[PDB]
Amino acid sequence: MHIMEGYLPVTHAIGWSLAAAPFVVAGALKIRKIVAERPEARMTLAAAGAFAFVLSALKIPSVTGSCSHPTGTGLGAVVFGPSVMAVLGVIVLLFQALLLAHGGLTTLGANAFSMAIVGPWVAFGVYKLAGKAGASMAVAVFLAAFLGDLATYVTTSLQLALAYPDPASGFLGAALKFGSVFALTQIPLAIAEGFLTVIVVDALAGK
Amino acid sequence: MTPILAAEALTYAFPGGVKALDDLSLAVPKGESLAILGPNGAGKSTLLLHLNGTLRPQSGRVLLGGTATGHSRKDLTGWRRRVGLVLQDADDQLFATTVFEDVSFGPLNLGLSEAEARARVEEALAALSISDLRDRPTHMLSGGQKRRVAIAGAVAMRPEVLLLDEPTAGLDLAGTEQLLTLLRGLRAAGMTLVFSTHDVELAAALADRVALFRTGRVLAEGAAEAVLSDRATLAKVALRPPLVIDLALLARDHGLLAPEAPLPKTRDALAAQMAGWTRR
Amino acid sequence: MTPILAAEALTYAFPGGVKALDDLSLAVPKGESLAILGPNGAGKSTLLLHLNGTLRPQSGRVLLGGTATGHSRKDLTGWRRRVGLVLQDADDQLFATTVFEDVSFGPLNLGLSEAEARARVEEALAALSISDLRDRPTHMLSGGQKRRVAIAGAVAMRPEVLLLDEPTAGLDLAGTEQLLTLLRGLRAAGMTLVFSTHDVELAAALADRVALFRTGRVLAEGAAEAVLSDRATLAKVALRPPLVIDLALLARDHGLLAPEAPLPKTRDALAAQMAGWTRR
Amino acid sequence: MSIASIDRVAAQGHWRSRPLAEKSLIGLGFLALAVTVPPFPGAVLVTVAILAFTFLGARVPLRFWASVAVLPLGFLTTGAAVLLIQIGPEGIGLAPDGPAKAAALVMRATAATCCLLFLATTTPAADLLSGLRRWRVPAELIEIALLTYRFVFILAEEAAAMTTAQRARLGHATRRRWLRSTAQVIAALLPRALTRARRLETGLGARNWQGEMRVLSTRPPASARVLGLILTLQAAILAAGVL
Repeated sequence: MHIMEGYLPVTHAIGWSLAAAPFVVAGALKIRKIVAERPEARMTLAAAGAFAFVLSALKIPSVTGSCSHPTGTGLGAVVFGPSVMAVLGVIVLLFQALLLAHGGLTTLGANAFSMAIVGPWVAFGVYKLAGKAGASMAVAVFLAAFLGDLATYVTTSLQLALAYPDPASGFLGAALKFGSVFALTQIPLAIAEGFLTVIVVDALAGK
Repeated sequence: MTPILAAEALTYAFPGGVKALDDLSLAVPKGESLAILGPNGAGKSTLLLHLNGTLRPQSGRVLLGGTATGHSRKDLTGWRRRVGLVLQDADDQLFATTVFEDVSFGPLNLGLSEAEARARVEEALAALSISDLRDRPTHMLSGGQKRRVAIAGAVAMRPEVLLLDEPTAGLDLAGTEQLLTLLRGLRAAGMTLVFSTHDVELAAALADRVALFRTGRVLAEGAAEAVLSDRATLAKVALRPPLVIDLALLARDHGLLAPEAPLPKTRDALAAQMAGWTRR
Repeated sequence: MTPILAAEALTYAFPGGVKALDDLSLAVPKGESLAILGPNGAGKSTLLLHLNGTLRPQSGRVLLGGTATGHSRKDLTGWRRRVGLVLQDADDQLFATTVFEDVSFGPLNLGLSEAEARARVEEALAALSISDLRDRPTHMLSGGQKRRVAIAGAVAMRPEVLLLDEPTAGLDLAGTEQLLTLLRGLRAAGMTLVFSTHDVELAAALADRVALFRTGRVLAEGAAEAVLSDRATLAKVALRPPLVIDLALLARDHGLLAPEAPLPKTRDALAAQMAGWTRR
Repeated sequence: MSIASIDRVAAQGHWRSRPLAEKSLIGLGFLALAVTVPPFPGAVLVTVAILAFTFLGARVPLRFWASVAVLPLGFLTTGAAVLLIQIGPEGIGLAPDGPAKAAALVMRATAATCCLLFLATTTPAADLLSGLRRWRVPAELIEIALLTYRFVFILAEEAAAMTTAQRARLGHATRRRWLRSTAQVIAALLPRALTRARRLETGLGARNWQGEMRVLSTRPPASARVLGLILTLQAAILAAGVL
């Protein structure tokens, strides 16, 4: 999933932190706006982030023969639409680093960019496009979670490629390399996550 | 081999450290109700999680028909089919918007068709006298009825043994008396209940057998009247006897009761024998 | 002596429609313990939420010191400075992260300085014997320890009145006795305690005065002695006397205990009367 | 459960009370080194440095540390081998400086992962979030962060108890049932989190204001003395490794 700690050199690490910062500051500012208007949004924002974290820690069987934890990219994006996500994404990532060993602090930045930012941005575009093109709620949500996921895995695989261009083939070469090897685990993940988040939105509407 | 459920030499430490269960043995006779009495932090809830395969011990085993249970999924299915679990907080158990939907979960999971399952649900709601709640969204139910929907979901799978974790927690008197009614009703239909608690008066009102718990160990075990009359052993887990039983035992020493006589345990039985008492 | 706290004609209905509080009047004399006794769903908790300014009623008023309370943010501060509230589920008022930090919260919200806040926290932790817990993370606390952290949190502001919603809920005997000791201590330093419970045993141990509550109404009110023996009036709020007095009144029905005298209140006094019984 | 694992070690640990600024310059200082200093002399210095403090300084249970220090190993061997393999014109073979770059990635990465593991096992996340106070990060963003961390453990146990219930019935029999079972827990968790937030709103009101959540810690200040000591042991290692 995430790029582990110190897997990325300082120049790329800072670079991604700079590239994520404008979006992160955007969402930070929206939050401070709603919090002044509605002080209790402290609580409800903290609930939304803690929810995002605990589900990312739950147990999901894959399509393939692995075992995985959902990556609530699509869900958060469809339930807590995206600016806010860029901000709680940073928070969820931090705790995944400090609580589960999953993240990375120097790579938080690289990770912030893809899962938080990019992950939500594709999921949300895809949510609204499918809907307006006639997709039912269940199918829209499935394309949101599946393509959102797929996108973080593409972003991650490029960032690695940018960092480790292969000697023979160039960035293109490493992109194909990181991409094909992480496909073994992630596309079954992206599909199962798709199945998963559909059943949630369904249940949620029911409630 | 007569016990329907048994724990033997159960040892469990969370992968933290303390022994939640410490060389524990406990036996449940078929058709009887077993109170596992003991103070808070004695690992009672941890014991219930072993009795349905939720947790595996590090050492020891759980026996069902007199036969040891396994941990294959084929075994765990047959294990949980026979031993159902009711958590303390109903909000940890219900997920469906609709009541019928939630009580359906168990039976559908077994492999029942839909008519058979619907039938099960109808039997389950009946047994908890909430058949009228059948189509209410679960979230707008009072605490008590949420508690009945939770049990309904468990009895719908028709287990041989029903485990109830702190079943009266939060209930007032009427609620405790009503819950008790449905519990006896379940047992009168042949089920085995095990409830854990730390209320000795609840133990007096509902238990056939009582097992005293202290720090993951059974301190005493037997007929409720035997255990709940042991003023000294109850004392060692920071408890006292149930006042009816305590007084009923003083009546037996002072001779107001017969040597033969069982021993009342309830206001009903206490008062009935106060009808043959006569000074003052 | 004007009541230190009072309800006059309180009426409150949820935006559903039903009335939670129904033309309610209640006075709290300074320094005494007042139990609000009654079954689940009588709106006892709703009443507590008025008495600290959390809820505004449709009709009636809450009187502080003899003065009608207002709703300026300045007014509401002194209302909370002077009337503290402890909810049933301590987790609904700990946002915490550590015990010291959580208890610091109140003082800081009263416009107090850090040095004053830090001193208030020490007094509070001391008064509830959780000073060693000063740095325990709040999620890693027992249920009982969480209720003691929540009270420490309220008493760090120095209220005249402490409102406690179902304060013994979930506690074992030992836990109940410790809390009783600590509560009695607070009453001893001149603090006024008002608590709601469906447990007549809590009222028996801690209350000077008792108010019977049903369906948004105070049905009766008087000295703890008077109310807790009123088998007849307790019957109408679906309660029974504390178990000792009830069995003692069970002895009285069958004539074993003379009437117009000496109801046993402690258990040992009740045993003492068994010596006169003989048999028939 | 597994959520609270690392969190209790840093809660119950020998260095729990040591000043945040000292711990966090060890962790974030060496961490900064591990990513900047060239691997061989550089990363090895840090690794033994931080492994000292994790065992010389705090005394983190090593069996525990092992359990936490492994998962990275798995994601890691993968990268190493990808660095080792080359792709292009003729196709797929062995890269020139494969073992050179694979070894360098493994070294830089395990060193950084030891720094991170230092913070996580000696200093609680909440304390670190607080440490964001002296950076410029706004108070409401820290507050949301602290309260999230608090909501995590309440929700984690609710998630746990909910997965038990599902299991108690037969929610985990077939893989099909299992995926859907986890899904129902998720969807039922969210209303529980939101009602938790509303209820807290009421509860915090009993003590004056809900929002704006200022709390007093009991963290000790350390010493410009050992921070003097730490600050260029990290410039000691810094250049002995850049040569």
